[PDB]
Amino acid sequence: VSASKTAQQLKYIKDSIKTIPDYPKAGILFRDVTSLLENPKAYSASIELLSEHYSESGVTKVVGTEARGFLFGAPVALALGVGFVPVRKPGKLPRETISESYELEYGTDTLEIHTDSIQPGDKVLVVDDLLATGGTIEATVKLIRRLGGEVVHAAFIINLPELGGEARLTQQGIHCYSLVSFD
Amino acid sequence: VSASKTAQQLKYIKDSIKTIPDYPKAGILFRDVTSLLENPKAYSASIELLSEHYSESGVTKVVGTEARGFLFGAPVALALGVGFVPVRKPGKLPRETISESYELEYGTDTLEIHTDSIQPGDKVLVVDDLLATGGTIEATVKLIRRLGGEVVHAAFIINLPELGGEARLTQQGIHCYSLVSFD
Ligand code: NA
Ligand code: NA
Repeated sequence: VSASKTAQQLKYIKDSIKTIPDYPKAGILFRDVTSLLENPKAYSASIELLSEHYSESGVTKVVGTEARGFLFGAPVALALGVGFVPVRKPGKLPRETISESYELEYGTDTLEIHTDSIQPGDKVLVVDDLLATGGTIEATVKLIRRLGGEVVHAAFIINLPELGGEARLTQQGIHCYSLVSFD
Repeated sequence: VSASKTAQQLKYIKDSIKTIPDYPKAGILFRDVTSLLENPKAYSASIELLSEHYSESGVTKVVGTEARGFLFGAPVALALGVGFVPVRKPGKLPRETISESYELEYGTDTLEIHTDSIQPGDKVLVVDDLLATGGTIEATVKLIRRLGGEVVHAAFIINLPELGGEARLTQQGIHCYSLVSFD
């Protein structure tokens, strides 16, 4: 596709995301991916661009974190013809799990994954809506690699590179692909 | 499709869901839809059967509740070519919302929806993974109807009719379609 037509599609996706001022607090801008979800053309385009980007990568599994990550991961898995494996806050997955901690602003939290859902060999794509500090993604990577899965790719709708996520993931050997970014 | 072949596909979907004994507590059986998600054939079939069921219904919007509902709702929206509108626990949606309470075992909780995402005219399908007591779905319906959307359909992967969900939704004029059910 011509750079003209690719730019028009990427712009249509970016213009579909709303910017909310002073949310969650004063002096913070919040990029709301829900306006993208309600526009079938923008939502379907975002899934196409993500899935196509990895169509030759030999991905065997897609992992997305709860909750907004499920919105992009699971359609990407469907588009690639591969299973989808959720990573969840603790006590939600019923079968045997492993766990990893991560930092929040005011405390720590954990993510879990089903131990039976990743096995040695698997080539795992991580998908999430937004890359900010990268802490949940760094935890997820650890989870996947502990179960013997290989992960070198993470994909997002939005990157906020100033929050350091992309730079942190790079340190773990993760290449990040984001449809759009903001300052 | 022949009743033979339809039964084989529906069986393949049902056999993909695992039954976990004594979860979340003793003497309760938990039906785990994550084993279905990791099987691309079963996951893709479940989306096809849900989307096809409504292909003539004039649906203009799909609503799913956080979090496992996003797993089925959002691919159904994509398959139908319509927007997806999340219903979330409180303080997660950034734009103007309305709210509805529902009962849990030990307390009350609320769900929210973006007021701008449903407008008069809209014909709304609700999708969720599992129909149990139906309290979250009954709240969601109220939300949609308050914004002027019409909702007469809710779709699920799993129905547990003994917990009363299906019977409660019926009282609100909701027809429920579930791929599988358990006792
Ligand atoms: Na494993
Ligand atoms: Na409205």
